[PDB]
Order: sequence, then structure tokens, then C-alpha cells
Amino acid sequence: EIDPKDLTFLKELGTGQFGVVKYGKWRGQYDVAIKMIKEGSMSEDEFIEEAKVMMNLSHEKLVQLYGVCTKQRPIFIITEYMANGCLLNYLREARHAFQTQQLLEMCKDVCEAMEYLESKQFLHRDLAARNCLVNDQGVVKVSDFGLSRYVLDDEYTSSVGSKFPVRWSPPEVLMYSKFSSKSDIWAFGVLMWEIYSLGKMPYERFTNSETAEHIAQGLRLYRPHLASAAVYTIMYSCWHEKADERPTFKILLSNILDVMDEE
Ligand SMILES: CN1CCN(C(=O)c2ccc(Nc3nc(-c4cccc(NC(=O)c5ccc(C(C)(C)C)cc5)c4)cn4ccnc34)cc2)CC1
Repeated sequence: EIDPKDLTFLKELGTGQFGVVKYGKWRGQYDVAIKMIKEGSMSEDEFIEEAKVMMNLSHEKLVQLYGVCTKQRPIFIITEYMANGCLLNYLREARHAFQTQQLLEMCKDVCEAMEYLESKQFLHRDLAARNCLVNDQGVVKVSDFGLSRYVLDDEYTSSVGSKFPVRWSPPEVLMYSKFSSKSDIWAFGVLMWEIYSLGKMPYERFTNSETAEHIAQGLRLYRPHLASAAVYTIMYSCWHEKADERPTFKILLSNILDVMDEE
């Protein structure tokens, strides 16, 4: 529990599923992002209880939760600040003129965070480039893991809703609501495709409905030009029709390090 006397609000960063997010300072010293949770957007009591568990998730490649303010409304969520913003927008800026080693490093940053979450049996459920952030040194960190469980917007939480992450979901999520470690693995493969495509929308010429149908028939995203055959094999391994045949994050991390050494 952070005392709100220790927070100063300095700039507005944007608006997300729970409303406004601000940049500010904690204890007059530390840069932070602060979500101001909009009334009616969140299942607040359930979140408040989970926040205690989320304070225990700490890894160099996960956005660090510093604390919450819950003795007031709106609730605040205070995290480490990520100065370069959303990974998706970062990938789409042509000025960065990324080398493919830098793209693989972004995939490794995410895989490390996810290997840690997997070790804690903690699902993200909305892993995608739009939910990763980039710091001032270009390191990518995974953001907002687990928060999907507290969203009160049926367009987001329903498989048939307009905001559901259809293009990052395996067939067993879309057809049966079967969520598992292996649905985050599928989404990770789509995120590597976003990275190597410099932020293209997955299945860029299809609708959400058409994507669900394409994948149910065994077809998959094509290799992005910048991906070698080895990089493509890693992302494609995440999309096996049988969930239990998809790798773990520990295996994907080993595969990525092997490609780094080879290429
Ligand atoms: C190109 N330049 C670099 C970036 N830039 C920016 O304006 C800019 C710079 C830093 C930014 N940083 C952060 N931005 C945010 C942020 C801002 C707006 C919206 C959101 N999104 C959310 O709060 C949000 C996202 C997903 C979810 C669910 C539950 C659906 C998974 C719930 C909530 C986050 C969070 N952060 C946590 C730590 N750092 C940041 C955001 C924007 C412009 C200049």
C-alpha cells in the first residue's frame, strides 16, 4: 500500500482499458507510471486481493509493480516507468532501423519474463506487442500480466467480443475457453511474428472471424521477411494444433539463445 502523499502527478501518458495513465514521481525521486482506475472498469475488490500476490512477482523483464493505493477511489496502480512506451508503436517507427539481432533480443526479453511467470504458474492471458513496454535503454518488459481477470467490459472478455485478442489466441481458447500455459505460448509465437514484421497486424488481410477459421484449418502466419528459417521454426513451434506439443518458455528461451549464437 503506497501512501498517496508520496505521489506527484506530472504528465498524462494515455488511456487504456482502465482509464487514464499518468507519469509522475514516487517519494520525490523515482519515475513511475500510475494507472487511475476509472469507476466501473474493474472488479476492484478481487483486484485488491490479487495485488498482494502480484507484489511477489519480480523479474528484470516484467514491469515492476511498486504498490497500489486502495484506501480511496479511484484506485491507483503504481509501476516502474517505461520511457519509450508501447512495444507495438516502437516497432512501427522506421527511424529505429533495427538490426535483426535487436529484434531477437526483444523476443528474448519477453521470453525471459514469460519463463519466470510460467515458473510461478501465472498466466498473462493477453500477451501481445501492445502489452509490452520499452524502457530508456531499449529493454522490453511484459506489462499488465494477469489483469485481464478484473476487466468489466464484455466486449473484451467475451470470445465473440470486439476487443477480445482473437489474433493472439489458440484454437482451443476460441472454440472452448481452454486457457493454459500453452495459450500464452501461442500468443508468444504471434508476438515474435509482430516483432519480426515490424508491427504488422497478425493476419493483416483477414478479419477476426476469418482468422479463427484459417487457424482451425491448420494454416498459420507466414514467415516475416526478416525472420530466418530458424527464427520462423521457433515462432511456428508455438502454434502446434495440439497444445501439449507446444514448447515451454524454458525450451523457447534455449532455442532463442541457440539462434543468437548461430546467426
Ligand atoms: C515515441 N516516444 C516514446 C513514447 N511516447 C509516449 O508518449 C509514452 C512514453 C511512456 C509511456 N509509458 C507507459 N505507458 C503506460 C500506458 C499508457 C497508456 C495506456 C496503457 N494501458 C493500460 O493501462 C492497460 C493495458 C492493457 C490492459 C489489459 C487488462 C487489457 C491487458 C489494461 C490496462 C498503459 C503504462 N506504463 C507503465 C510504465 N510505463 C508506462 C507511455 C507513452 C511518445 C514519444
